[PDB]
Amino acid sequence: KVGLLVMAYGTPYKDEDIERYYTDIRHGHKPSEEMIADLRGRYHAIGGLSPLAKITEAQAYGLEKALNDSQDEVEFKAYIGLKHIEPFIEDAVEAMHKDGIEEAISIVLAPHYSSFSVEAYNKRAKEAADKLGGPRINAINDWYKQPKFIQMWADRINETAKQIPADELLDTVLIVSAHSLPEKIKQHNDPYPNQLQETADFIFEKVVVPHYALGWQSEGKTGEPWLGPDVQDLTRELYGREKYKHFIYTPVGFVAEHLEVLYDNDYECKVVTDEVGAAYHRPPMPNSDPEFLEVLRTVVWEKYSNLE
Ligand SMILES: CC1=C(CCC(=O)O)c2cc3nc(cc4[nH]c(cc5[nH]c(cc1n2)c(C)c5CCC(=O)O)c(CCC(=O)O)c4C)C(CCC(=O)O)=C3C
Ligand SMILES: [Ca+2]
Repeated sequence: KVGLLVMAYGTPYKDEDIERYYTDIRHGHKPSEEMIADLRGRYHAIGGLSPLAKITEAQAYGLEKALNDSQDEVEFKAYIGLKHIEPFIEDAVEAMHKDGIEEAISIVLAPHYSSFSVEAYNKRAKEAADKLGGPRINAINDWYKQPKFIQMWADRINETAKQIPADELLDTVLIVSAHSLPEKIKQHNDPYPNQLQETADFIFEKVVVPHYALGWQSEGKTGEPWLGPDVQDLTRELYGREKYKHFIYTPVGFVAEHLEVLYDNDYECKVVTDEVGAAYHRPPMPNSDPEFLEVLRTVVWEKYSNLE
């Protein structure tokens, strides 16, 4: 078999897990009671917990099945490795090794590369495999250039746009976003900001929406500048300059409904559109839609074919 190491951020399974999860995010430094209360309040606002654990499972095992149903050159076996709760990246590599997996392909459920995200997933996976003696991990770094990925988002955007009155489409803007990172990554030409711009450009040329902008969301609690503009601020700025009637938010750096979409878009961006008198749109996330499982199947199968 070939191991398929499918990686993602992780989410609390239970309300009681929030403290240890947030501590892991903060590199072992326990957050304060006020920080914990803020995060717990956001989870409460979206219904109590996030759907990300179930979606991530459906993505990983749906990918495994799409691959195995489409060819008989190899058998893939999926192992889920999460960044900040069990099963951790290291636990997934240990499981492959214990099962006798000799070779693996890895994919992060985030289509863009950065030094804070995919690089860190890959370093941890490689370091765990090195200590164990295997498996050899063949990492996919990014996959936003996949045409089926771009077309999936364009199709969702066009479906939403077709329900906007034709006389208001000229007053509609597409806001393309991803998770913000510290601005300092630009100092060393990290590819992440340019990958998001390329993604926005590729999508724009396949949709009927005539206006678009790139923003960022979910910047952390630090004392340094992060990539912007923030999507809330950008919404205000664009309404100020152009008086758009419809804002369509596609946080294409993410692949699932989770806290950073359900709260940071569907609550925080809608607060702004409500304040200025515009309509809020946020198309369905890829989740485990068959189209999205086909994107991932294409990516992994191309990777496997290029290794051989
Ligand atoms: C680049 C990136 C992605 C995208 C790529 C990938 O998918 O890996 C991502 C995804 C996610 N981030 C998530 C959650 C959180 N991220 C946080 C904090 C942070 N994220 C960061 C980066 C990223 N994060 C960074 C540099 C910090 C600051 C750390 C610090 O402060 O030193 C915090 C702490 C509180 C806060 O900052 O709001 C939380 C709760 C969830 C799960 C949501 C759920 O449970 O549904 C998901 C999918
Ligand atoms: Ca925030």
